[PDB]
Amino acid sequence: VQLVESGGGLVQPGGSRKLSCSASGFAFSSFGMHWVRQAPEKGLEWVAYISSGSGTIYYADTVKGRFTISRDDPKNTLFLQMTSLRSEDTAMYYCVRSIYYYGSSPFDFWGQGTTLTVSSADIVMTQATSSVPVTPGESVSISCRSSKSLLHSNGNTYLYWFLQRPGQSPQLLIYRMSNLASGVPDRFSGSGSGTAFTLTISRLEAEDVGVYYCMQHLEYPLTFGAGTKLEL
Amino acid sequence: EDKAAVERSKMIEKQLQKDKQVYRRTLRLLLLGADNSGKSTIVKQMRITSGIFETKFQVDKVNFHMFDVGAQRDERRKWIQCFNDVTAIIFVVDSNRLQEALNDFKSIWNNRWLRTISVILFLNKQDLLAEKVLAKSKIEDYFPEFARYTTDATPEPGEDPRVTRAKYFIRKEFVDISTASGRHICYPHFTCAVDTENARRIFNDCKDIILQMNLREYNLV
Amino acid sequence: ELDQLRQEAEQLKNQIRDARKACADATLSQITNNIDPVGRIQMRTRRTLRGHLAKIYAMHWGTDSRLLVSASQDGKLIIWDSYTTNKVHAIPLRSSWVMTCAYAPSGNYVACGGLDNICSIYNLKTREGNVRVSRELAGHTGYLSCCRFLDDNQIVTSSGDTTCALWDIETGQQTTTFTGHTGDVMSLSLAPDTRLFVSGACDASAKLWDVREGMCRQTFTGHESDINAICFFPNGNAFATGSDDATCRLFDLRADQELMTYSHDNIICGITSVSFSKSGRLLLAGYDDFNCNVWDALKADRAGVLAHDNRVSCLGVTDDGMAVATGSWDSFLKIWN
Amino acid sequence: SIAQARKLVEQLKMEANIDRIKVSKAAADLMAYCEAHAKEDPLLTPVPASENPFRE
Amino acid sequence: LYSLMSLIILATLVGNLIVIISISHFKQLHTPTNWLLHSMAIVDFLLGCLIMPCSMVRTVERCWYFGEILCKVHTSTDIMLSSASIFHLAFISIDRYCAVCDPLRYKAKINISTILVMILVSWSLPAVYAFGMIFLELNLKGVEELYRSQVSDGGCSPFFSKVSGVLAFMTSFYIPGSVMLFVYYRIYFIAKGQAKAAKTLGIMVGVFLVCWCPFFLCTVLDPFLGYVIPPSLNDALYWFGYLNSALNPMVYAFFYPWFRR
Ligand SMILES: NCCc1ccc(Br)cc1
Repeated sequence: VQLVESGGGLVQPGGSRKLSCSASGFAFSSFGMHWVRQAPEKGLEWVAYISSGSGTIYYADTVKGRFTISRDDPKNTLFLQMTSLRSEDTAMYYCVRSIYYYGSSPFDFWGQGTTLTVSSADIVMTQATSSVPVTPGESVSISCRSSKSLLHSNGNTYLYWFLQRPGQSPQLLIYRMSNLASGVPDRFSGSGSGTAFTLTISRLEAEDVGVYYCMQHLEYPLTFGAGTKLEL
Repeated sequence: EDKAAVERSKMIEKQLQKDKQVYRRTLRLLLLGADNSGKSTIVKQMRITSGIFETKFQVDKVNFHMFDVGAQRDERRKWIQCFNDVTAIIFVVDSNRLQEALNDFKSIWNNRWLRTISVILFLNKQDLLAEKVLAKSKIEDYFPEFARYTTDATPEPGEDPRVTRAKYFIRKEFVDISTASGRHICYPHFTCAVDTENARRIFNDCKDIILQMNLREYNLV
Repeated sequence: ELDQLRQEAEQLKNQIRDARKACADATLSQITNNIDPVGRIQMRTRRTLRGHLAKIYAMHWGTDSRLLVSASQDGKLIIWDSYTTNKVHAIPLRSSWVMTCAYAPSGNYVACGGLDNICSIYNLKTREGNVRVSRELAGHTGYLSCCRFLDDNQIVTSSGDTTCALWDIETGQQTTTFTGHTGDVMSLSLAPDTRLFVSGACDASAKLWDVREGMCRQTFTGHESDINAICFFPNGNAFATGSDDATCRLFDLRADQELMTYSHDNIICGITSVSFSKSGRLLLAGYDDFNCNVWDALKADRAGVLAHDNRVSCLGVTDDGMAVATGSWDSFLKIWN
Repeated sequence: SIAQARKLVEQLKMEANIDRIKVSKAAADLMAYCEAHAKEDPLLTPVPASENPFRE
Repeated sequence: LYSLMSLIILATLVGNLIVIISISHFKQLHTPTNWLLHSMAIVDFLLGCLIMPCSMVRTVERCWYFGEILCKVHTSTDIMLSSASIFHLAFISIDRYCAVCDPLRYKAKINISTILVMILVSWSLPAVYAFGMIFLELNLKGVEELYRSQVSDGGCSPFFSKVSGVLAFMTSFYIPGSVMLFVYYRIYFIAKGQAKAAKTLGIMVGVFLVCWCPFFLCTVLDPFLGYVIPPSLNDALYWFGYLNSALNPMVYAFFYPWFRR
């Protein structure tokens, strides 16, 4: 399981570029795929989406007529084509895996990223703070606030935590506000009530430093949080 | 958003449709040779502790499917239920290693799960009988009514009446068992280990079987 | 000299039967006279699971109480979602004549074995997006007739060569072999404490085995024809069978006798599957005349009928007692509630 | 066959010595378990159509 | 008197309803040929429920007091549904020939894809042919004077010229009849050779020929004869043609075991 992205560079405004994420090591024909953007000094932001059978495509409201997404199953390659580059499309781009069936864990594996430089009714997610000083060996807590009830009629509560380590790609820690990922150490937990959410870490080591993100998945516009860095 | 789950289900169903088409266009066959009956020769059909030995062969753009049977001990009472839907049964017998063959034939006839399945019976190694007659075949010893037996028919030229008498004696010994029952019919053939027309015989027999089935369907008979 | 030994053996068999018979103070039926009957039970079909090309042979609920798996003559394993009718997985097999399936207690594996003498293990949760076979257990001679999971490691198999077995998946090697049956063994069931398991064979007898010591413990007889299905009481002290002679019986475990029989004079066809309710109050059996009947486990009264276009081949009751699933030879699964 | 017979006779002896109880007591714990868990049986007593996930 | 015909109308309504739902909802009968039977039943049901009451009011008292606007619509719909019925009969015959004559490749050559194509073609082409033949007045072009006198004399009937009538007759009776008659001959010979065949085939052929020859024969002959025949025989032949819709579910879906079911 590994995804390697190609493309990027410095582009004058008004041009067009074609980014690629090459998949090798799993079944590329059974996974949905996204693209997620990261401004250099800001949190993440959603870009696009294309499902397994190429039957459903969504776009972020920011750019809808300028970007297009497509996939090529036989060669295991994912494409993004963009046109009329403004000064805002100057950020990092990540290709993210996702598989949807009862009991699965979406957004589990993230790519490595590529760099690029250019010379309303959606749910608002906010985090209480942006930093916190602590000491190794004791518990910490991080709070997330929502502008609408994320709890659905079926009973699920769609909330995710990612915890991007300082220097590499983001990971997955908790999906749907209570459930734990596969390879994460068993000292993370999550709880919530419907509008307010908290993340607790029991112990603390040298690997826990980084920035924690708060994502929602109730409706297509995906609003990411701001991030609370842990400084040691 | 369970819409992605619904999309996954729909793609699975789309593949199942293609599988159904391929399944519906094919024909299955069961082989029930005896112990010493040389079905190993009749399965030489490449020129067109395991169990089921699946093979495939096609003639004139029609796909067949022959299932041999492996190490399933000795009793066939329970695993014969799975073959309630095949197109035909293909015996192989050797021409006293005949009485047990007759008993096995009549046991496989008049079952409760093989009531509507026709039998394509094969007579393998038709040189043993000829050599025994020419030289050792004391049929009257264990078949007393051989002496008081005779045919009109359409024999094959270049043979004495004795060999033909023996051949249709055995053939009648099978046909009477078949007729002592009309939902299905037996198809006796005299063949040899190294032959050429075996696939052709199976083709014509299956064609006749399903033709009778279709005529029954629209009450043309 | 063989007769000498034979005589002594029959001598023992004489002592066992008389000692067992000189224990019945009163029947199971008499002891339940006081109680009010369940009455009439009406069950309405809620879902209808479609997609199988051909006739269905087995199914097994998951511990999650929501998922189930089923197998068919096509050579397909499909995992359903009983709430929203979706399909989660569709697994194609190497051999098309499959008779069994089981769903792991933790929800990680599914296994199936058929008429080709091999039990296969599939890994559902993997770093890829596909289901792969991880072990192929070989060593039986006849066809496999049942299989049940103990852990993510230990499995129990029943075959058509009159033997049961206990395996070790990572090594792939047979650990214990249970011998003693005369005819080919048709089904087995486990126990709540996972220390004992029962088995029923075509020699018209059922035996109770111990997993650790690998030896037989008891033997129950009374059935005229072969045994098709066996199930275990929730308490752990009883079990019920279903045979080809249109009879279902109930046997005590530590009393070593035969309790009430469940039969009627309007049925001539045999039984294919039996299963219990959560409280043990109802015994429901799948029949051969296209119908499934539900019985009162304590007084033998027909109370309800679950009316399929062909023979019913499998049953199941969820761990927490929501619903009942049935399969048949015309290829549709129905969930009754 | 004597070797086979020896195994067979050995079995019967082992199965002969098993402790047994009265049928009346063995037929009472069944009813006790039926009664002490009759309330937890959604299949016996139908559950109101609000916590039934198989509605419609 | 007038009431005797009603029974027909009930028949066209009952016969079709029972086929429609005996196959509408049954998981055992979703076979590809049963869809052709289903479509035929729908066509006959629509023909009955719509056309017959207007024929009632027209033939009881010999006038059409519903306006010149709806006359064209009614005739167009009638041609639609009659042509659809005959086309479905021809397609059922082709399907039955594909079964018996070559049995090994039956299920390959007749699947759920081709039958949908035949259903859509047999529904569509009569629609285009009908109105395209009515609203644009190609049927009576050049002879409009005669229909003016006849309507002034108010009945609404399909008026055909010398070429219009022949085209309707050869683009509707003859091609379907030709493909039905050729195919229930070879089947009879093959059944007789390889195995009652006549007692089942002759019935179908005779019912279809009795129902549909007189009407189309008189229709094609009338322009040559000079429009001399009285409208009473025309109405009798309309009733004879309507009888075919009632008789269809009997011959194709009730002489069989599934017909017992
Ligand atoms: N009731 C049938 C009336 C009719 C007349 C002409 C054509 Br061409 C077809 C149908």
